[PDB]
Amino acid sequence: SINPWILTGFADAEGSFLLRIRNNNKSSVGYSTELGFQITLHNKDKSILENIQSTWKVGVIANSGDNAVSLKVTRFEDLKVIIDHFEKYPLITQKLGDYKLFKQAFSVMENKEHLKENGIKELVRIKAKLNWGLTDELKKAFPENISKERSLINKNIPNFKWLAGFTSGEGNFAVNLIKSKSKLGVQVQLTFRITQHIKDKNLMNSLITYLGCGYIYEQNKSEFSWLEFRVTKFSDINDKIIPVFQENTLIGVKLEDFEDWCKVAKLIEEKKHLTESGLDEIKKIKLNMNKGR
DNA sequence: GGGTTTCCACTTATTCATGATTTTAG
DNA sequence: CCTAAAATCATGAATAAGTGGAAACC
Ligand SMILES: [Ca+2]
Ligand SMILES: [Ca+2]
Ligand SMILES: [Ca+2]
Ligand SMILES: [Ca+2]
Ligand SMILES: [Ca+2]
Ligand SMILES: [Ca+2]
Ligand SMILES: [Ca+2]
Ligand SMILES: [Ca+2]
Repeated sequence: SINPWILTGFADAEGSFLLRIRNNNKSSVGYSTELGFQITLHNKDKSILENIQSTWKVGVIANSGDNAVSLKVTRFEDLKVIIDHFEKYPLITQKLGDYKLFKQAFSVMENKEHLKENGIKELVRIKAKLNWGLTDELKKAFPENISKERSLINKNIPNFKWLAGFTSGEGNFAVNLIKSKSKLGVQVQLTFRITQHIKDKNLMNSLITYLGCGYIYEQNKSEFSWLEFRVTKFSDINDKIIPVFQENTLIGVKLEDFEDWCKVAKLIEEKKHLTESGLDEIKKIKLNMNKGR
């Protein structure tokens, strides 16, 4: 049964809130609604979704395309369990803003106001601020006054369990083999990396101070920008990053990556990475990790 | 019921994870 | 020389979010 703060950190990484406002000829107001929370993962991490479903006793699990599986929670009574969790263990990325809109929509629907014109109008004003906002259709049907503005979230990491859940979503453990003018000709470097859209720069920057190490890099692709928190200094990896996740367990197959990674850190601690046999073992491990991803 | 809810198959854009080479520090 | 640390450059798909259709009641 997943620790609740690990669960929240994982939801910050992998969850999404949904609000559907659909044309419906059989609905009294011309529209039907659906509200919910979902996580979509690669099929290999299905057991996480089964563990969440069992931990919360809500949601349905289905294939999502050919390589992924989703846990989707939209049964209205199930949504109270979502609210109860995130009231006690609140999200800390910009997704908390989407949670706040989700709660506002939930309140409209709890009052059955979504079955009247004005409740539909209120849900449209809510949806305009949520995720990608109103569709063209909805913007057509509701050209009224609809601001897309909402407040920025600016929160710090609450604890290391949140961090373990978030890293189980967004983190990467890698062995970097660097062509080198070394005696062996290859430098072994361990890297820990977490990637996130630039909208959560404050949270990412706080990783530096929270963990006591690492750097932030920015990267572009056309208009699309993201940040990466990175650690490669071995003493920081060995004395700060590895202990954190030894005491705050990762979930999903990334746990296996972390375990292999630690095997290499052990070799480096003993200076075995400077030996031909140590280097060859490290190569085997890296091949095992990289193979499966 | 029949208006509403909930589920299930499936799609899409892009934010992730991932992979590598080059350079600098010491 | 030698090794560690940091910087730069890259890319495909798991995500992050969403859509079409309809069974299933209450
Ligand atoms: Ca994410
Ligand atoms: Ca159920
Ligand atoms: Ca992930
Ligand atoms: Ca993710
Ligand atoms: Ca691979
Ligand atoms: Ca599109
Ligand atoms: Ca890698
Ligand atoms: Ca996902």
